[PDB]
Amino acid sequence: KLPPGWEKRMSRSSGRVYYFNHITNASQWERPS
Repeated sequence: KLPPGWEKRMSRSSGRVYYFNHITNASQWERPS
């Protein structure tokens, strides 16, 4: 379970997974917590 606001996404450029927070609009490569 991700913390509130976070989504797991996929990069259309590299095929890598990343994480996006739609509350803060932050994105990062590493899984949050």
